[PDB]
Order: sequence, then structure tokens, then C-alpha cells
Amino acid sequence: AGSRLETVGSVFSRTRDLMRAGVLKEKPLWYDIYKAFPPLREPVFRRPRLRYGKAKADIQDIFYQEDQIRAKFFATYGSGQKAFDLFNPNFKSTCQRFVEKYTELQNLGETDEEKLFVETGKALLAEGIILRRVRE
Amino acid sequence: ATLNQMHRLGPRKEPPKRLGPTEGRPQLKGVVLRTFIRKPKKPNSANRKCCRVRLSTGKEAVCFIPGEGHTLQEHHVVLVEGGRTQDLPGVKLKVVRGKYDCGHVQKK
Amino acid sequence: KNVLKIRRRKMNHHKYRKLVKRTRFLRRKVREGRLKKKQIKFEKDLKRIWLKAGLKEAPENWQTPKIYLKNK
Amino acid sequence: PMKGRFPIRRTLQYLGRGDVVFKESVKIMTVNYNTYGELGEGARKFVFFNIPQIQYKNPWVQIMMFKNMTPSPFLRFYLDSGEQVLVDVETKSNKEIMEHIKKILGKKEETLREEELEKQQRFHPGNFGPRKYCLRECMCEVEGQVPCPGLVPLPKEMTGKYKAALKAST
RNA sequence: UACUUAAAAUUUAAGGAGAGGGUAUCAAGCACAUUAAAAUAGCUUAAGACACCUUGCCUAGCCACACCCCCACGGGACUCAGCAGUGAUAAAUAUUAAGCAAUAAACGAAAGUUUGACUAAGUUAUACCUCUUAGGGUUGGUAAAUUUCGUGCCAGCCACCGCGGUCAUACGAUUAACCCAAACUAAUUAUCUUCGGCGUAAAACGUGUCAACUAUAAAUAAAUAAAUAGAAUUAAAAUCCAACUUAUAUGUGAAAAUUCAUUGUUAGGACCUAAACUCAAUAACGAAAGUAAUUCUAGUCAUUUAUAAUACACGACAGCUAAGACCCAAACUGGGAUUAGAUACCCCACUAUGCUUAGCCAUAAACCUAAAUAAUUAAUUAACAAAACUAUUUGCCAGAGAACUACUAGCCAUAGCUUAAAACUCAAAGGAC
Ligand code: FES
Ligand SMILES: [K+]
Ligand SMILES: [K+]
Ligand SMILES: [K+]
Ligand SMILES: [K+]
Ligand SMILES: [K+]
Ligand SMILES: [K+]
Ligand SMILES: [K+]
Ligand SMILES: [Mg+2]
Ligand SMILES: [Mg+2]
Ligand SMILES: [Mg+2]
Ligand SMILES: [Mg+2]
Ligand SMILES: [Mg+2]
Ligand SMILES: [Mg+2]
Ligand SMILES: [Mg+2]
Ligand SMILES: [Mg+2]
Ligand SMILES: [Mg+2]
Ligand SMILES: [Mg+2]
Ligand SMILES: [Mg+2]
Ligand SMILES: [Mg+2]
Ligand SMILES: [Mg+2]
Ligand SMILES: [Mg+2]
Ligand SMILES: [Mg+2]
Ligand SMILES: [Mg+2]
Ligand SMILES: [Mg+2]
Ligand SMILES: [Mg+2]
Repeated sequence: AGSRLETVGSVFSRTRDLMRAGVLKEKPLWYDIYKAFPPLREPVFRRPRLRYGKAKADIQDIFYQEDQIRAKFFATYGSGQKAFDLFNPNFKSTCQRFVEKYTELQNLGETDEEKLFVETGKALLAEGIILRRVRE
Repeated sequence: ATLNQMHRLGPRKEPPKRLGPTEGRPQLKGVVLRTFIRKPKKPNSANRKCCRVRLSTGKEAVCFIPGEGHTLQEHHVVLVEGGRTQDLPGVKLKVVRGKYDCGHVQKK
Repeated sequence: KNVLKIRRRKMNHHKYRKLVKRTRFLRRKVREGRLKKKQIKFEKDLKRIWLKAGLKEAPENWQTPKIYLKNK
Repeated sequence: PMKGRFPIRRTLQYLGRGDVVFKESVKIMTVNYNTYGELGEGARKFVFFNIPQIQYKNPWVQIMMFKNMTPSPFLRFYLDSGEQVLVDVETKSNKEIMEHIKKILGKKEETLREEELEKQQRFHPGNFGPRKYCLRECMCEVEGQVPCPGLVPLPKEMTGKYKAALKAST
């Protein structure tokens, strides 16, 4: 005798009810543990439904301020000929060095985006990085 | 219907209760005119005993005679009552056994 | 979705159209006479009005229009 | 489900909750309100919720409502003397409007109670008669009095049938 | 009943806050208004006039009637709808009784008198009450309760579903049980009455526009894809004419008939009839119907929003009326096949008709089978379809068939359309899976 009704309540509430009824005479071993350290949300059944009309989800597009600079670099020079290594947690790509220098110049107080983009290219050229302005 | 439409029309119109073979009366008295047999609409099979009568109102109707065996003949007087004979279509009257010329069924 | 209810109406209309065809001439004579009675009733209703008002003759220059005859 | 919005407005209890009983002078109450705007919200709620309650307690007063005829909502009462009491209800809640009209043109609780008692002056508990009008139809119902012969048969000596027999016997 | 002038009971007349039976197939009534020089042309009505039908209602009681002609001078068929009683009629059945002792009324100053009002009785299971006897119906399911025999789709039985053709708990007789009980069962009648629905079950009107209410609250719209109307225009394929030209051409699953006045070619002529491939795998325009070959002209647009008929303007196809057109298609008709027959499906020929110009007709499965409008997408699976659902306004629906019918009214409609019942029959019909 039990409560095989998984669409009403939760495993804990159904076990609480069965013990109050008088059908379940011994507490399960997981019961006292759930009572002391419950989950954040109650595990109750809910039927997924589609959104209709003008209802929309609430998910923020993740766009940092560096992306404005990064978009320009990929459009002008593409991806750096050096290959990304996504296994190195501290990898510094050619584009990320461009954005770090572009930020440094902007801290000095340069207000023109055109000035910051052509000056940054010159600085990296002095560093020796091979930037190819590939329109193709 | 909207509340304005319910207001403009009011309660539902009720068709009048048309009368039946007895004309809204418990019984009628009639004079037998003919005695004949009527056949019950299928799936039933029998020779049901009926008679035509002229009711006190002046109309003529067909009346089923219940019971096993009747002595009714033309010019006899009978007291008819309501109640349709389910198998016999159109027979909406019945004769009362034990009143006027019609008598109680002879017990066997 | 069957069409059974449409077939009952289909047969009623077919049989009715053939009945009208058989008795077309009779129906024509019924109508011409129903219109004539419809006209007499119209005239009498107009005579009732002026007679009740107290006039002994219809208003001068008045002739009841023949509105049900083959005027069109 | 009862139709319409706020179906509680169509219950006798709600209609009887109205507290504005106008004085006999009040004859007409014209309601000028606007269907669109922000300063007329209380007026619109007054027509929605309160006008039914006022009419229920004042059946003989003519309430006629006009819409979107003026920039601001107002109430104008017409009295039997010929006086006209104008009330301005803009920026006023529907409850505030009811309280204002109750004060200026509403009968007091003392007056209403006096009228209630006068209405029932001719009902007496001692009076005997039909149930619609009286508590008891007959004195037989009272305790200690002779009971109805139908319920309890009377003594033979109290019966005309018996007395007549004796008079013949004498 | 008081005063020389006022309190009641009871009525009458003129009115009106509101309420008040049915039929809208009764939709118009026809003088039904106002002013007050006597003119003006109004009055009532889909918020139900008018007409007709039915009914006593408001119940401490009220209203109408009093032989009949609504009335009652008059006339007539010349009086119990006062109590009891009779005839006839009806399913319907109280005494041709006693007393004015009580109360009420009339009269009298009064003792009093009078009263089929009334009081006390008589009659009757119609009801209630107290007692005493026990009868009535039922016993397949709904629904409390059957033993045995008889009958054998017969005789009979049932409110509904149903039972009876040989073992019938359903009929008849028995037996035993069940229910109610001085009653019990049958017939008749009455008591219960709209906040529900409208894709597929009854139900959103073929379309749009203007009113008055009830609601709502915003201040725009439109801005070259096939709306609509007019004029002009033409590419392909036909048709006709001509030149040349096979002997056949045409037609079917196979044939037959038809045809050689044919057939094939023409970078030959005429025609401008009819219809607009590809684009179009597009989804535009318009109220809907509907609209797509090209060009030009005229032209769609702002009312907050929803909500309209008895008005107005539209409305595929088919059809009617007159004058034209005519390539092809094609009801009907004729000819040929098939078949038991074939008034058909297939073949061939050819009409009405499809086209233009005028007018009528007003119907579609006129169907997104979705009324319009503004919200919401969660605090929500009858099934299927097209997810659910709230609010506002109007329309519509109330078992099936009879019935896209009968009658009525309107209409250019005459074998028509719109409007649209009842009797009667049935216990289902219908939708989805
Ligand atoms: S009612 Fe009172 S004595 Fe009968
Ligand atoms: K049978
Ligand atoms: K009379
Ligand atoms: K007396
Ligand atoms: K047997
Ligand atoms: K039996
Ligand atoms: K028995
Ligand atoms: K369709
Ligand atoms: Mg039929
Ligand atoms: Mg009719
Ligand atoms: Mg009289
Ligand atoms: Mg008489
Ligand atoms: Mg008399
Ligand atoms: Mg009498
Ligand atoms: Mg009687
Ligand atoms: Mg006196
Ligand atoms: Mg029986
Ligand atoms: Mg039975
Ligand atoms: Mg339907
Ligand atoms: Mg032939
Ligand atoms: Mg032709
Ligand atoms: Mg139609
Ligand atoms: Mg269409
Ligand atoms: Mg039709
Ligand atoms: Mg018709
Ligand atoms: Mg007709």
C-alpha cells in the first residue's frame, strides 16, 4: 500500500500523508534527512506549457563592452592566424591583445573610435604581431 | 445571451399543453360502434382486442379492451380512460373493466 | 462527417420539385385566384376607412390602385 | 457563473447596503461623467457601484446620467422647491462622493428609525387572524383555553347535538 | 357622530413614478395631434402601437354579473347564478330538514318583532384527528419483494427499457414474500421554469454602410504585388480563305458510327471571336462575391472602438427579357457502342448556354463550416479539428422527423425567392473515438 501518484504533491509530502493516514508505520531512512536539509524548491509535478501571444522568456543576451571592439577586429582582420587554444585557461589571443591595448589607449582619454583602432594597429605592429587587413 | 438580451426577451415562452384523447378529463363515456382486431407493430405478434366508440364529446376513437376475454357488442356503453397501448399505434384510449356494460374479467 | 442529413433534404426537394411540375397548371389557377381575393380584401379595407370617417363617397379623384395584378 | 463584471452588484444584499436615503425635497439627480480621463475615475466608479444602491433606496427619484458632455464630472440635484444643488465630484473617490451627498441631502438615522416604527403601529400581537397578518388564528391555540374541537373533541354536555336531545327529553 | 361649523366611515370623477397574459405569419394604426388671429401637419409604434385570442385577481379580501339583447327607454326566446329540490346533460349525485337560543343585519323611543345570513343538526372515506377491524396493489430492471404449474409470438403484459415460438423469477392460476393501509390502485390535472449554448452535435445572418441604447478610451490614416470602372492594345493556340499535298481522315480498353467538302505543310492572306501558359514553389487587392496578358486615365486614405433593419447599395454559377457575337466547350436532342435493360458512364454530331450591350433574377458546401473588438498565456487536455480563455455588443439556438413543407405578407420574381408553423409519428435522432 502506497501513493503511486507522482502528479500530486511530492515524494516527501506523499510520505508525510501516508504516515498520518496510518499505512506507513516506519519512517524511511531518507525522511529525517529531507526534513532537516530540504531542497530549495519542492519537487512537485508541473506540466510544461508553450508560451502564446506576447509572452517571452527572460534570458539576457550576454554581451560585454569588449564585443564592440572584437566585432570590428574580426571584420577588419578576421581571426588571428595563430590558432585559438581553448585548453589553456590563461590563453591570450591576437584579438584579446588588440582589445587590451585598445582599452589602454581609451583610458588615456582618446574619444574617437577611428583614432583608437588605427593607433592600436600601430602599437601591435611595433610589438611584431602580424596583422593582415584582409578585406577578402 | 447577454444580460440586455435576457432582459428584452424575459423568461422562455412555454408552448401550451395540448389535450389528449380524453380532452383533459379523467374518463369519458362512449357507445360501442364496432369490435375488431388490431395487429401490434413488429416485433410483437398478437391479435389485440379493440373497439370503436362514440364518446360523449361526439368524436369517435379506438379503444383497447384489456383482459382475457370481453363480452362487448355494438350499442353497449363503456367508460374509457387514458393510457396508450404501446404496441398498438394510434390507440390512445382504454376501456374500464367493471363499469356500465363492460364487466370484470372472468377469473380462471 | 457523413452527408446523411443532406441526403434526406436532397430527396425531399427532389420529390417536391416533381410534385410542383405535375400540378403546375393547377397551382397557377390557385395563385391567380388568391391574388384576386387579395385585391378584393384590399379594396374593401379602403372602403371601410372612408365610410367610417363619415364620407358617403370615396375622396374625389381617388381610384384604388390595382397592386396585385400583372402591372409589371 | 453569474454574468457580467462584479456580479455581486446584482444581489439584494448589495443593493440594500446603500446608506443614502434622500430627503423628500430631492426629486432628480443628474449625473454628468466622462468615460475617459484620469480625474473622473471616482465618478465612473460611482456610476458603476453606487448609482444602483441609491436608486434602490430612492425608487421615486429620477436618476438620469449624461456622458462626455462637459470637461469635468459633477452631480446636480433638483429639489421640489425649485432649488438646484450642484456638486463637483472631480478628483473625488466614489466613497467620498457618497459621503458628501449623504451629508447634504441625506436623511438622518433618527428620522429613518421613527418612520419604521410608525409603519408597524397597527400590528398587535394580541390580534387574532390569518397567518399573513397575525400570530394566532384562534383563541383555541392559546394554552389553558378550550382546545379546537377538531383536534380535541369537546365534552358531550358542551355540544349542541347533546343539548338538543335533552330539550326534547324535558 | 359632532358644531353652526369638523372628525370619521364609505364612495365617485379626473389622472399617472413604476409594475401588469398570449400571438409579430397581428407591422403598421388612420385622426389616433398642437395651437387658439383659428392656423400648423402633427399623434401612436420593433423600448411592440393596432388587431385578434385566452383569462376573474389584488385573496382579513377585491372586481364584474343578476333571464336574454354589453346598456334596458324599448324589445324579446320572459327569470332559483337565494335555501332545499327537479328535468336534461356530465367521469362528476348533501336535507324539497330545525331554530331565531348565540352573533350579524333591518325596524322601533322601548319592552320586542323579523331573517333559508347564521347557529345546531342530516348527508358523503374528499381531507385531518382519535380508535377499531383489513383490505388494496405489487413481486424482470429502474424499484422493496415468487413457489409450482398452465400457456408456447397464442392468450396476454409494460410508465420507460421490454416479455411470450416447450426449463416464462415479465402472461394466467397458484404459493410465498414486499409496500401501503380504512383505505388502496388506475386515469386526469397540477406543483419543479432563462446567468445554458452557437468549428464537427440545434444555433454567427452571403456582404457592407448610416440610428437609438449599452459598453469602451483614444486621438489617427493611407503611402504602385491580381480591388473597381473606362479606353486602347496583343503574344501563343484555334478558326476562315488560298497554294501544294497523302488516300484516307477521325475515334476506343476494343469497336462502331462519323469523314475523304478530309488530311499534312505554308518564314502565305484574313480575323480580332474567345480565353490569358511560364511567372505562381507567389499569398497581394477588395465589404463580400470576386480579382493575376500589357498600357494609360479615374480610384481605395483619417469616424476612439464594438454594436443595425422595416432603409440603401451589392452579391459566383445557372436562369429569364431584347438586340448582337460565335473560336472552342456544351445541358437537351439525334446517331454509334455497351448491357438482361442503359432514358447512363465511352464515341461522334449539334443546340440552349457560357461572350458583348441594357434590365431582371437574389440563390450556393455564398464554408476559415471560426460574428466583431480589446486583453491575457497562468494563476488550462470530453474527443477530433484550429492551444486555452476573459470582457463588451448584437444576432441566433432549445429532442428527431413531418419541414429548404402548408398558410400569411413583401418582391420586375408566376414550376420563383425571402419570411415560416401545426396536426401526426417516434424514443431516440445527432457528434467524436
Ligand atoms: S380553529 Fe380554533 S376552535 Fe377550531
Ligand atoms: K416479442
Ligand atoms: K349583462
Ligand atoms: K337570533
Ligand atoms: K414452464
Ligand atoms: K404473473
Ligand atoms: K401472482
Ligand atoms: K469550405
Ligand atoms: Mg423525405
Ligand atoms: Mg400562417
Ligand atoms: Mg342585464
Ligand atoms: Mg337560470
Ligand atoms: Mg333572482
Ligand atoms: Mg339552487
Ligand atoms: Mg364530488
Ligand atoms: Mg335603533
Ligand atoms: Mg398485470
Ligand atoms: Mg412489472
Ligand atoms: Mg449544425
Ligand atoms: Mg443515344
Ligand atoms: Mg451555340
Ligand atoms: Mg440563404
Ligand atoms: Mg467562395
Ligand atoms: Mg433552396
Ligand atoms: Mg417554399
Ligand atoms: Mg408560401
